[PDB]
Amino acid sequence: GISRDNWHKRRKTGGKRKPYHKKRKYELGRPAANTKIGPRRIHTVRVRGGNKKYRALRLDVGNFSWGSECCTRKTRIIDVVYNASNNELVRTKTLVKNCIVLIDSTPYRQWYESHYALPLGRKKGAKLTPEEEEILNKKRSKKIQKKYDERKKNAKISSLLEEQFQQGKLLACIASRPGQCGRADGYVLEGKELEFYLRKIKARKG
Amino acid sequence: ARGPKKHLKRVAAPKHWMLDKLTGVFAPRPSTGPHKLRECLPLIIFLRNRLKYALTGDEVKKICMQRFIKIDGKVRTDITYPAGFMDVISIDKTGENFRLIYDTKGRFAVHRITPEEAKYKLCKVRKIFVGTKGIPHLVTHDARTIRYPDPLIKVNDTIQIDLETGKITDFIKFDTGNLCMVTGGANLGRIGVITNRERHPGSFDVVHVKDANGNSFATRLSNIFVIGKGNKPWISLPRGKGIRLTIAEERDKRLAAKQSSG
Amino acid sequence: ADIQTERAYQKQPTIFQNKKRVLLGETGKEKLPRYYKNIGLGFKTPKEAIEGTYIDKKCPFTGNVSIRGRILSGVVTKMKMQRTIVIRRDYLHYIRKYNRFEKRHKNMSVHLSPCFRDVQIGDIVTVGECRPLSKTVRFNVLKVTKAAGTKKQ
RNA sequence: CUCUGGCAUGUUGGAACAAUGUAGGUAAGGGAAGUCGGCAAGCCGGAUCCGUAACUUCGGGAUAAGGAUUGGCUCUAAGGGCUGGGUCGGUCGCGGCCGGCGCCUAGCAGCCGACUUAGAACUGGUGCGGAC
RNA sequence: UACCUGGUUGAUCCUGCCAGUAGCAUAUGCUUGUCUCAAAGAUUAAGCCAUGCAUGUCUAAGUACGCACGGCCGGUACAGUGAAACUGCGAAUGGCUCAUUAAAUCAGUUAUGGUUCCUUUGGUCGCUCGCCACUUGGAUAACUGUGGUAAUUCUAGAGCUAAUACAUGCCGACGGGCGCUGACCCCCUUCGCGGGGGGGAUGCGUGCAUUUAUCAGUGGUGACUCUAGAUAACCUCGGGCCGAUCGCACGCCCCCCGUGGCGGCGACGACCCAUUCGAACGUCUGCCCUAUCAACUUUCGAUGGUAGUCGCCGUGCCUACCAUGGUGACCACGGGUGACGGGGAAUCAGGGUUCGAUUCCGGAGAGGGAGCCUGAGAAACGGCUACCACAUCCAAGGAAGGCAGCA
RNA sequence: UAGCGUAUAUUAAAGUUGCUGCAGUUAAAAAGCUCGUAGUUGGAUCUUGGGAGCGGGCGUCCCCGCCCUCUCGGCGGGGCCCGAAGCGUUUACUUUGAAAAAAUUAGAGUGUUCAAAGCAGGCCCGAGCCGCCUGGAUACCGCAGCUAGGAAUAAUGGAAUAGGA
RNA sequence: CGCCGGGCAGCUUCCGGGAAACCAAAGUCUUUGGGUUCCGGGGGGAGUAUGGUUGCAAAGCUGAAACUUAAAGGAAUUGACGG
RNA sequence: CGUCGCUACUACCGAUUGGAUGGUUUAGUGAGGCCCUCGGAUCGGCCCCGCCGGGGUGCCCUGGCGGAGCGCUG
Ligand SMILES: [Mg+2]
Ligand SMILES: [Mg+2]
Ligand SMILES: [Mg+2]
Ligand SMILES: [Mg+2]
Ligand SMILES: [Mg+2]
Ligand SMILES: [Mg+2]
Ligand SMILES: [Mg+2]
Ligand SMILES: [Mg+2]
Ligand SMILES: [Mg+2]
Ligand SMILES: [Mg+2]
Ligand SMILES: [Mg+2]
Ligand SMILES: [Mg+2]
Ligand SMILES: [Mg+2]
Ligand SMILES: [Mg+2]
Ligand SMILES: [Mg+2]
Ligand SMILES: [Mg+2]
Ligand SMILES: [Mg+2]
Ligand SMILES: [Mg+2]
Ligand SMILES: [Mg+2]
Ligand SMILES: [Mg+2]
Ligand SMILES: [Mg+2]
Repeated sequence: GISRDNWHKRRKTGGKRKPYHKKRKYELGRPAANTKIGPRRIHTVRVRGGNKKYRALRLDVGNFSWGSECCTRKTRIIDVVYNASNNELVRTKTLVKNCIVLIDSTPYRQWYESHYALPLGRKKGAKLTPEEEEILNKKRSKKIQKKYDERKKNAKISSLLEEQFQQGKLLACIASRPGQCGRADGYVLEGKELEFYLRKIKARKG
Repeated sequence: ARGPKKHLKRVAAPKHWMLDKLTGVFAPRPSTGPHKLRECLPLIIFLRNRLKYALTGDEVKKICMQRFIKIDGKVRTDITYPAGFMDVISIDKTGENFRLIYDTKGRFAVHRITPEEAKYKLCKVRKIFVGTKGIPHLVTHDARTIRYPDPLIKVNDTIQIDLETGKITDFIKFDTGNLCMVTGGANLGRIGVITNRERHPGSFDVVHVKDANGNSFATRLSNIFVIGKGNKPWISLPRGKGIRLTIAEERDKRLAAKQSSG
Repeated sequence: ADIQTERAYQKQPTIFQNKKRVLLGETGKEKLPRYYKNIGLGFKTPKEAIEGTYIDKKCPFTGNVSIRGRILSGVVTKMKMQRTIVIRRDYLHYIRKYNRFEKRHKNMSVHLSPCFRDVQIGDIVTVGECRPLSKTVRFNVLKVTKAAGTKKQ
């Protein structure tokens, strides 16, 4: 099949190398996983040594990490917006190791409300009446209020992050290897990395 | 090849096995075990070519199936079990135990040991680390691993493992002034006191060691096996006390023994 | 110019760029920590890699490569490639029949990190073996020695 | 093919749609077996990217030979021209005279305008130099 | 044993080759009484093969309701030996040959902190709080019975029957603890406030392994982005582990009692770690003849960079975008080889010159290519699939091939 | 001499391929001449001389000791002591050590009945010997790589507009 | 009339060499190594065939093989012969 | 010594778009395998839900016959 060998290549001098044996199994190559965005389908492939590799053919949920907040939640993938390797993979909507994507901010805002007790992603309020009043007030005692106001002074979110929170979609970078681990784990873009990537999307379109 | 080799040619066999070319094409390919096949001694050649208890491969298998040999206190039914270095081969039917120690000429010897001295074994720690739950682990040259070692033991040190318990009785640190035995290379089977250890970063260290006769010889660090404290060994020694004699003196030693016997 | 001249983003994977910079810490572009490691073997990490801003995953000091194996030496021949140079090693091969030597040379491709900024053609370079960085590169520059230079008129 | 301008089909019309002609096409399978002779017809053909032999008077041969591509639609990239770059009432002809009063100098800011080339995605019953 | 001798001339000194001389290594001729070893279809044809064999295997310890025998000792699950068959393991070693192969293989050296590893050995396996458990489900074998085909180790329909096969799934340890969330309450500096601390009702994860992100710095290297901790989570329905397994003797507790709970020796089986056997790709140096091969590689990766894909992993291994690089008279590239490489063999002053198909190590191949299934390990050929070349039987509808294994 | 002849490949002979070690006026042969990059090869010169008992005998023979620095000396304050760090170049060279499979080669032992071989084997038994003593060495293994000594020969450097110690 | 150095040479010599003719180089060579180029390997075929390259051509440079042969040659010696 | 004349042998040139055998390749067709996306010839489970038996007391324990949901599903 596909070959991972080195002896099919021209040598350093540019000369042509004559192979001394036929294709061996251990230097094989398998077709690209080509992960998509959709309902979870995973194919198990038996690999060298009798172990298993997971082909993430189609993925919908992904375990991402805020990083600066130590908040890691299982969100859903909206759609890939960029890929530094090849722009064709973006419009084909293919998930690879280092493609940046848009993810839902619903679990991230939920942790923000239940921990910091400050509004995030809210425009005017009075829109989640069965719960949001309870989580903002909580009628808690003096010690609990004095615990929440300790973290309120440093519960500050950079402008780029909160703006995407109002958008409902956060720019994240994948870190796992779909087709190898069968997952689409990653982290959330922020800081100079987010500012640089944002200029990349702006130059690409708009 | 397409897979692992399970045959061993007679000439390709290790030299210290003392196998001869004429008896057979093959050799007792040692099974996988605690010791490398290049440095082991399979049990078949122990009971046939050394102790003369059995004549061929079938007879030596008969004792194993009668369950009389207890390598390290455990019954081994493998005809080609790799014994290795400093292992108590105990046959309690004859009440005779052997410690498999190299002799002067770098070959495994028939070193009879007393039953009380046969209840323990020295081992060289090959690496130490910490596993799950912060539990320290230690492995030996005999491939046996123990949990909860004494923190004072570092790598390339010696421990006194106890049979039937698998615990530590005592340990010997590796430093200058300790009695060791070379377990590989040209000086294999020699005993001396550590004099110096030259550290070469990125490469193998070299240890200079001086025997009781004053002859000083070097070797690699991995070939160093400390077997005592100061000058007193912790185990019984084979005949010759681990000295090396140049060809001049064992010649006249043989002549003197022939003269005395004649 | 800067260190961002690619479609990806250059950063050191160990170093976390974002440290939750809030009012308690003056947000005046605080210096991000720089990951560096001593490599052993008596080689000193240069101040260029200590106080630099470049990103190079193949750097012996500020990258994910471990120097192990043979330490060789050579003379710089070509510097016309990105972050790699070609060195020439000259030796004598002995011909037993004639009891005489012959000059033979080998061109070796090594990876030159930008921490060695003032390398020039003809200078001595000591290199260290590592994992295969590219098709023909298996060595990293570890030290640079000038050849009767340091002065230019 | 059309506009301005011109014309009434070239010294007759009508009805039919036989043979034989004259002019023009198509033809299964074969492929010059036809014939003095490939006569006649047919094949090829534009442009882009490759690739081109013998021989040679070294200029040529040469569009040698041979091969791939070509539509529509949606974009992307490159290829230019114009002006303006001031640190300030220290004053008065919200603007004009000199100057203590300044560092674009890796060049920007705005406006304007041709065709041409290259790359990519999508797309059609594989059709695209669609006729000429 | 560091050796010469005849031949050009009428004769002589030379140059110079021819011839002689000795060894070994193939053939061949003549001859051959004994005895000990001992090569042996390599050379041309890695050409073609009839036939026969060369890989199968069970202990007390996975599954016996074959009468195919048999103790029955006779009122009982199975005495025992056990053919057949399922399951497991092996069949990837060996053996043969030297066609291919010229920095390729291979030899020494070194690295894998860049990987996988059946099995052996040693760790680990109540660490996890979560009306079958005194044992759960549906089949398939062999077996009886209907046959079809000219034929093959071809086999269908029908009916049972098993498991360490194939699945499911508890109890138990298990009392709780930890870290979050904290209903509230209490001791409080007490005062008209804060308060310095406790217990905690209610919900959330608790272990190992995997995939990310973050914090600090128990052990170890020469050097970790090492190991080990800490937090937030994920944990893939062709989906990880947390024993629904089998023999050997049989003994202990009897208060609750009198029918249950305990127990030793193993054997098999396991996610993970280490060890062993290794394997794979790398580092440095090293190869015959040829210039009537001087410039090659780069459109189809050539040389590097960035980011990915795949792989067991490191790398243009492949892809996208970039830079124009890389190797050569210190012989690149190309061609030839009647080249497998080496350990070695012959000749023997010294130096060298030839030979190494051949029993040891490494490599490659199984008529030529190619692609795969299973398995830890194969691009396997005494495994499969397709084409090419030969070639077997046919009732012409089909089927079956691989002796460079021993004869 | 139970072996000998022949053919052919190869080795010595062949100092007739010549590095050791050949030739080039006339035998075969130095380019018609010069320049010239690769290649090869390159003048002299930098520590010598003097010392202390051990000493090839101050026994004026000379084993020969030769009459680098700084850090805890691991036997925050003992002289009874000797380890952590670098070389006041880089190499080549030479010596030592480590690691270098076996077989084969040389070579130790061994009456195989001698030998080629092989790795065995020898001693007593008065018969209870209700078994003792051994061997299965060693050398060599190029070149490349590793380690520690020496610094003669050879190459390469330092301070010259002083951006010198 | 001398001396020095660089030249073209000459005479002589048992320096030494060489097969000798002869050579102060053709010496310092089995007592064999100052540095470094080119180049020969019995005689013919043959400086031919073929390939490449140069040239307007004539030709130049590079350059084999099959086959054939026991000598071909060098220097000296004696004789014989000479228009 | 050379031409010419005769006989053998060995290479060379040579029309023949000479022929044959290997090797590497541009272009075109292309078996088979592998992967991916569909595909669903069939084989089962639940929903049973037409009946009857019913049971702690038509409020069924369910043991069966059996329409079948003509759905959810492997
Ligand atoms: Mg008309
Ligand atoms: Mg008209
Ligand atoms: Mg037609
Ligand atoms: Mg037609
Ligand atoms: Mg005709
Ligand atoms: Mg006709
Ligand atoms: Mg015509
Ligand atoms: Mg033409
Ligand atoms: Mg198009
Ligand atoms: Mg061959
Ligand atoms: Mg061989
Ligand atoms: Mg094979
Ligand atoms: Mg298996
Ligand atoms: Mg095959
Ligand atoms: Mg010879
Ligand atoms: Mg000669
Ligand atoms: Mg001449
Ligand atoms: Mg020159
Ligand atoms: Mg000199
Ligand atoms: Mg010279
Ligand atoms: Mg000649």
